[PDB]
Amino acid sequence: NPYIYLGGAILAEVIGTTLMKFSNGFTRLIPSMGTIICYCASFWLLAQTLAYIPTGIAYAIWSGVGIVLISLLSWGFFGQRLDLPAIIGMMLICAGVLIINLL
Amino acid sequence: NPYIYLGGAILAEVIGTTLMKFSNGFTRLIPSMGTIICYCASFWLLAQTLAYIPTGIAYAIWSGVGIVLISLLSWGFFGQDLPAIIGMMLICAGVLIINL
Amino acid sequence: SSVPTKLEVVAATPTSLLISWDAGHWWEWVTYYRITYGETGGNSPVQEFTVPGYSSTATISGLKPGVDYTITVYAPTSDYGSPISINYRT
Amino acid sequence: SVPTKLEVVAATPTSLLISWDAGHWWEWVTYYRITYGETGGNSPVQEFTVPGYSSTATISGLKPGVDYTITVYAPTSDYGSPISINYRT
Ligand SMILES: Cc1nccc2c1[nH]c1ccccc12
Repeated sequence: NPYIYLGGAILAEVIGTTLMKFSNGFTRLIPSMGTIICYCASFWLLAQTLAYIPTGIAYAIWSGVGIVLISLLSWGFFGQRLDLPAIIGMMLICAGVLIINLL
Repeated sequence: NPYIYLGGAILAEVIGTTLMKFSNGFTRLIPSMGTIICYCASFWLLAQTLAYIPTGIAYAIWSGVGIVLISLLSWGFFGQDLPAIIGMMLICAGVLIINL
Repeated sequence: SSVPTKLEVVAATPTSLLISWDAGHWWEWVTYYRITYGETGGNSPVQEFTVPGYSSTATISGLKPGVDYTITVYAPTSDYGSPISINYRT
Repeated sequence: SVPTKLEVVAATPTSLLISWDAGHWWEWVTYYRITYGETGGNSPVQEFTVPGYSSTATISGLKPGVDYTITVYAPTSDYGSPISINYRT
């Protein structure tokens, strides 16, 4: 049950981040209000995980599934804007994040 | 150009969360008004740096540089499981090969 | 296919004007409209004030009776469309 | 700790201007709440709030001659007990 509040906390920020791509610099009403609602709900559900589960575990799970979801919700909604050297660079950034939190 | 205000927004978020720890439940006025400003600026700096950098690309760089700057500021002048700075340099390595 | 649209003067008064518009649907709906009103002759600057983007009406007060004014309603950016400007004599 | 030193500056039969030492530069709270009511207890009390930067507050609409009990509460009680005083218009 508490290992699910994080799954709702990541996804809520996932939606709020991709809706921010639609907010048009927070100048468009409905996408501007959407990111605020989703970020507020993710905070409140994360505020329920910071009791049972610790910090790095609940955060590395976020950063892992988040980077794997908001990046997949980047081609399905427009495709591509720009690409540069390696996607493996993202893989080793995550590997770099994982060896200071867990380790 | 997408990196200056991406890193500048990472500083704003880091200062925002570290200052949230200083103030209580948004009760201490001067630090609470500060936290409000930097997360408002971060929301406006991340939204403006997202139209250029792909969504998933700016995700890792922020999370990496953030905890890089968080752990750097932690040992900086506050307190001090540290395997080594090998993890900081590993974040640095990947941020480089996605950079320009 | 631009916004806003249909700028009309609802209520009138020697010292105030009540205007409105039919902006558009939800996919357009912006966060703030800025509205400018001034004299038609053009011997002065132009007054300006903003209003949230969920309201389609605006009340203007402090006008002089008998003078013809020009009222214009803008958008946050020029991407939504060319602004609409009208005239009215109090 | 905060608030501290609650006293009445000006006094009119139907009003009381109170003040306090909120604190020092950075230890300001966001708001204080003020409770003024009859010193007896035949009816409930009246209450209002004041922003944290302000160090004064006026209390209007009082009856002449009656003794009142004025209490100022911090946002919480984790930084000191609320200071309460008495005054007779
Ligand atoms: C840009 C970015 N990357 C990773 C995590 C976050 C983020 N912005 C946030 C705002 C509130 C809570 C978490 C994040």
